[PDB]
Amino acid sequence: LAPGSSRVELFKRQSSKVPFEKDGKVTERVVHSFRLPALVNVDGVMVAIADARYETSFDNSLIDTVAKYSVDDGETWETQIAIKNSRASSVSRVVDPTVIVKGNKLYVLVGSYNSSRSYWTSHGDARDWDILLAVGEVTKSTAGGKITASIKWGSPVSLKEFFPAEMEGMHTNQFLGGAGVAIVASNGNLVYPVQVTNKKKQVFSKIFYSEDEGKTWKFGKGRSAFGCSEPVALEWEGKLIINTRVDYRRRLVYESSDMGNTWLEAVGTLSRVWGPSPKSNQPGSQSSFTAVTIEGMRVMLFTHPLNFKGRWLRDRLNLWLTDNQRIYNVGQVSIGDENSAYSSVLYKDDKLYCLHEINSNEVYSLVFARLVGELRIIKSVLQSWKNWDSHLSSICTPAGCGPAVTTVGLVGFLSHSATKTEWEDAYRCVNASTANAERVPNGLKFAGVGGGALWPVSQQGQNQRYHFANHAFTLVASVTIHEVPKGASPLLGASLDSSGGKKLLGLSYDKRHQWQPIYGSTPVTPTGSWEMGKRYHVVLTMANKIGSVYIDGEPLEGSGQTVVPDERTPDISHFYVGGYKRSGMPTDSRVTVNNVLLYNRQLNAEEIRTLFLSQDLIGTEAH
Repeated sequence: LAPGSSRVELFKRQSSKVPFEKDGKVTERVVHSFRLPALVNVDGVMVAIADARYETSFDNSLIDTVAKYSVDDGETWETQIAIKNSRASSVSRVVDPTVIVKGNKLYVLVGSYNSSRSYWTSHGDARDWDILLAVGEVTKSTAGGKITASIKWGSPVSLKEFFPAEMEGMHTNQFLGGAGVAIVASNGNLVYPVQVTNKKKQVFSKIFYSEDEGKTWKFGKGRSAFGCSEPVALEWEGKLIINTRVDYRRRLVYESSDMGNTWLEAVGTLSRVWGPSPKSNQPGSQSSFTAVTIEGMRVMLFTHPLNFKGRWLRDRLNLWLTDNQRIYNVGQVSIGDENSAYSSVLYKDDKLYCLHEINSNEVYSLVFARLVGELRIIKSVLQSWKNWDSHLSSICTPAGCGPAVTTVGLVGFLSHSATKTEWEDAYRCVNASTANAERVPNGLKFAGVGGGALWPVSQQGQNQRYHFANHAFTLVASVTIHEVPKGASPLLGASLDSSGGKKLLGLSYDKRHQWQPIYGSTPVTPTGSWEMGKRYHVVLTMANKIGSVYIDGEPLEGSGQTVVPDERTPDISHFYVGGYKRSGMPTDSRVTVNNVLLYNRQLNAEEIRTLFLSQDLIGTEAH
């Protein structure tokens, strides 16, 4: 896998022992399977928490929450049971442990079940359920000139009294934490994104929070859509971002500014980006999702398995990095085609770790991995993002200096760098494939039937980083036409289908030196005037279902038309640039395109004007 990276099997299936306490008697007991990793740092001490499934990996069986902890970066560990189940039957269990760290405290939330042999979402009642919180006090000692840590786990307290029988209509049944690692909000509040059931057995996600160090708890009034389980949240720019599991569908992502009273789906950034399997028709997964600062830049790390094998095997655990704008594939963290569903990612002392499941034949260990390679790659990307943003923002624009070029919401940028078959994204996330292209300064020159560049949108397949363009985007480019065309020919646009035939929004040019702006499926009215050899600034925007086409900073006459019927959400196949990149399409666009920019919002009038005025200053060629 990742060069320089290494792992150990820390929680070793059928091997590792835990202190199994029953009736006042403690015994070192071999554990069949460990799942549900949550990896954290408490004041310098690493803490690994998980399910110890004593006798089988079957979800409804004997389970205690285990913790291992280390003061030496995961080279040695102490082992305890952080929370024990009721001991009521052979299938008594505390489950889906969700962890928050505040100061020296470990807040661990778990469901508690006594005797049921069926999975919790299937319960018609709450007779077998409780919801418990345990607190672990971590203290460190230097006696003897060594660092020794210790964790005192308090007795669990039931938080059931805080569950209302009714929510916004519905009657509630049960709730659990979303597993893995939750957060302290900046305002000090403990926040657990939770999964809840109603008496219809629908499942949904909410915010469960405490303003008093967890002595009392409250629920936000809002909620994800039905079907969202195992929510994971982070705080970004004042808002909670709740990334959810949806079985057999794309991951839905929500933002909330008021502790869960309102939830808005994040359609312009991360919702619908991650598919649970190549066809997005398989069970989903728990995911690690954290906000961190690496080399001075606030970012987000997210893991999810690709699940090529399908059903619940969940092979090929993947790690992603995003600044809420660009989304990059760090790569496969797990090894080969091993099954590896649940993960927890920890960044501690400028070192990156991942605690994760490996599954062979329904027997589960957790490996503890040092992500040396991944971090290195993460730091490279971050540096390219920071550098191109800096480059753009430092340009003195034609007034001293006019307004700065905007990088807010800048997602991709195709400029100088290219190879024979791709035009490279300067932000290193998504490239455009090319045909009949000759490199030129800061761009490409295209010729012949089949020419162009294709920048994939739904074509990205499983993971669709540019899913926001279905809701809002600005695509920008400098174009130069070298030959009058035989008939209308394409320059730039967003295609609803694979050929480029059905267009959401686009710009063509025709034999009579007129432009042909395309608004959805509307009939086309040719307008304006163009000259060969002259370089033009083109801007296409779409927001709130309306598309506009600008040339040289001014809207084409007739722009600002509806491009999306109101019944549906677009499913853009790709953006086409400088032809269709389709042999099947008869057109021959002979043109040069430089400096293509893609934003996840509609730029405003000034921002558009600034870009037109700085055409010749944005190129990457020189830096």
